[PDB]
Amino acid sequence: NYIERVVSINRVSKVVKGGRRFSFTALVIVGDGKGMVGVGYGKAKEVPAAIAKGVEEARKNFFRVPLIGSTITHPVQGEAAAGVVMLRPASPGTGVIAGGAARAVLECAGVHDILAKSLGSDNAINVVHATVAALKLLQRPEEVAARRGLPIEDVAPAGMLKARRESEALAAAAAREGSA
RNA sequence: UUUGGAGAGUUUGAUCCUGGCUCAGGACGAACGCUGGCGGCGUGCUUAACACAUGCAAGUCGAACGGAAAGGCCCUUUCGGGGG
Ligand SMILES: [Mg+2]
Ligand SMILES: [Mg+2]
Ligand SMILES: [Mg+2]
Ligand SMILES: [Mg+2]
Ligand SMILES: [Mg+2]
Ligand SMILES: [Mg+2]
Ligand SMILES: [Mg+2]
Ligand SMILES: [Mg+2]
Ligand SMILES: [Mg+2]
Ligand SMILES: [Mg+2]
Ligand SMILES: [Mg+2]
Ligand SMILES: [Mg+2]
Repeated sequence: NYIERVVSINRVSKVVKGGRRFSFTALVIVGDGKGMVGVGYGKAKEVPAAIAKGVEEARKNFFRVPLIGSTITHPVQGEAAAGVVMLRPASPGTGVIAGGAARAVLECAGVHDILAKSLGSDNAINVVHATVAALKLLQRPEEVAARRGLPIEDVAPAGMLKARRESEALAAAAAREGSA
């Protein structure tokens, strides 16, 4: 079950002595909704070939987002190229809130509650590039604890560890129900 | 130890950056065009601190005093009125 979206379509032109040659391009976003995201950007002379190339590139490119239950861990300010994107965790039930491209990418990722805002470089390509850069910048609390070489409870707050406990309990319950 | 951030269009054969302009919401001590059944609730000179007809918007005490113009009572009557 792979989920796909299309953000924009642009008509590129090529000029020669004879006249004008045209081509099609598009960018696609693919995500499984369980923490998987991929960015694909393909070009072709027709929409079917373009979309096929884009989805193939998305299949080729893969990356795992370390989300905790429903929301992100810590605030992030990712800056890529001329695009800037900010992210912040939310209280449960608030819902997804962001611009077009940010909403598409985050939904394909599969989160439910998060804050976002775009401050420049409105174009979708740079927006998604900045968002994926921020996602790269995000880090896992277990990995940071291992790097620090200190006990987990001494680096993680009570709220976060409790939320992790409840998320693990719910995941175990869902797995048991599915197995049954 | 708790509460909460959305964008879109627009310069170029096609791309990006900065940056301008417009739109999606809420509010009025409001006005205008059209239409217009009823009940309940608030509100009604933001300009000329311009000029004003008119009728009202501050009186009360005889248990303070001198007194009885107009009333009541009792003495009188010619019904003009004479005393307390
Ligand atoms: Mg910068
Ligand atoms: Mg713009
Ligand atoms: Mg709030
Ligand atoms: Mg143009
Ligand atoms: Mg043009
Ligand atoms: Mg500037
Ligand atoms: Mg700008
Ligand atoms: Mg009418
Ligand atoms: Mg009634
Ligand atoms: Mg009224
Ligand atoms: Mg007067
Ligand atoms: Mg007085």
